[PDB]
Amino acid sequence: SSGLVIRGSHMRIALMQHTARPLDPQHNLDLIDDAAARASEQGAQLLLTPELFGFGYVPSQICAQVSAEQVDAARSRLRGIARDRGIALVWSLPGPEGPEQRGITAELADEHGEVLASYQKVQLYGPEEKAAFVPGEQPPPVLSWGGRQLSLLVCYDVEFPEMVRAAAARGAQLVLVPTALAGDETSVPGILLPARAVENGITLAYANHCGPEGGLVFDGGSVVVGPAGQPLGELGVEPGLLVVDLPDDYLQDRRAELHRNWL
Amino acid sequence: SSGLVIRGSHMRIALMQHTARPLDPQHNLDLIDDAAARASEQGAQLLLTPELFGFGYVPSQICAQVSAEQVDAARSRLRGIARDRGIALVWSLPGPEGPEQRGITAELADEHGEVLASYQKVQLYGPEEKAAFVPGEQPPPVLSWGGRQLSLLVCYDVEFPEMVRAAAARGAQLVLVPTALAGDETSVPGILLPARAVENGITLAYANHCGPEGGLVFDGGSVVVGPAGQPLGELGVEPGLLVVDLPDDYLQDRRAELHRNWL
Repeated sequence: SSGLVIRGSHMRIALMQHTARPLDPQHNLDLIDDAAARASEQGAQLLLTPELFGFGYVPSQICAQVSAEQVDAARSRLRGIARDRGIALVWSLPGPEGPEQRGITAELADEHGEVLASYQKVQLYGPEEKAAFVPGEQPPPVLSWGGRQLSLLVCYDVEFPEMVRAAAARGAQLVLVPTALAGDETSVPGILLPARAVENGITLAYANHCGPEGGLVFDGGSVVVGPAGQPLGELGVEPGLLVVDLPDDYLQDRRAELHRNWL
Repeated sequence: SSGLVIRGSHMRIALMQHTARPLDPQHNLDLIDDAAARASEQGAQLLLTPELFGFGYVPSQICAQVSAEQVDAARSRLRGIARDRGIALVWSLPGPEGPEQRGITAELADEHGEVLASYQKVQLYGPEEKAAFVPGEQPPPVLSWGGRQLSLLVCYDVEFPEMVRAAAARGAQLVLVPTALAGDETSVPGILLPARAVENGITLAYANHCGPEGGLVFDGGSVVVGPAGQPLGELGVEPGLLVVDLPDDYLQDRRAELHRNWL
């Protein structure tokens, strides 16, 4: 448990790990609102929440049943949560276009409810995601917030070293990743995340669902990994609000001009 | 310890982990010859040996004192070892050009003493290596041997996901890596190697020096990691001959055409 803000840390972040109810945005957004309040009371300045949490992780049903107007309304409620609980908020909804044109996105809003960055998931996972969404085509955004450079990726993205390297090449120091990882994929948090942190010298935070949802069983295992590859904090399979204080040469040495020809 | 060749394995490899004496190729090549004999007696078909073992890991002294003729003579002795001990052999010497033009290389010779592949280290580590050698400019080779596709990288190369991805993109299934890792860099074998295996679905074998050598202290920790990221065999800090039987979709999903623009 967090404590007084520590000497030599100036950024405290929180990660929401919980089950969502498919197709029930009232319930799911109330859950994000509750977590945002609790995170703010514990002195966190940012809350990271999981992939597609607002509608639950149900790609085919989002495609078939969730309108652009319904997506927009949840987006508006989330902006309202960041503002009314006074905390930066990173969430993940379908994009704003029609059901057959939109992707999976993540957005960061500041403690005023204003969206600072939006990113569209580039690496879609499995046939259901690829059937329900259009892959993104743009590199991850990087922006100054709270004293360092933040970036966004979504779930399967982080499993490609190229995606994390793309953020780090643009200056990212802290990469925030809404996720929905099911099926006891231990190698992702256990093996891949630590390497993505070490091999770029960066911190990543990964906020998952947990528990029965939409036919799948989510792993939980939300975690913040620092540049040495070690967890600064982590959850197991139970729902929880993880709160972590962040403390105050591969990227130069890599022969990028050769690498880009060899992929 | 190895045992009878197991049902459902058809490739047994060996990794030599030992200290080298700087500037004493008679001593060091006799050590490789001894290991090659022992590996062959244990039924291994290939022996992997460490980076710059023949002259010891002493970049500045190789540059200043070791002639192209001396390098060629060690190369000839190594070819003779592969032939006379009847075992494929992967070694690492300076390249064949003059001291100011050559790089660090790795070569694979078959059990007849014929060199099948040569590769020049692309990612040089630290100011001493960059002062003593020219970086390679070519992607890692990939070739059929013993029933699968083999490739070569050297030491620091493997710490760049781009280098391993370059081999895997050309079809590599088993990547063999002469190394010289000193200074208790646990994150390399502990964190990076398992990820390089998982994120490409490949096996890597990493053969290090161990013990006091040329001013440094080598970690040992030679290891073979399989596609799930788990060690199939490993050594600690003491000298040893590691013998491992190998048993009988990131690479498709990666959006390479976007990634190459984002590095």
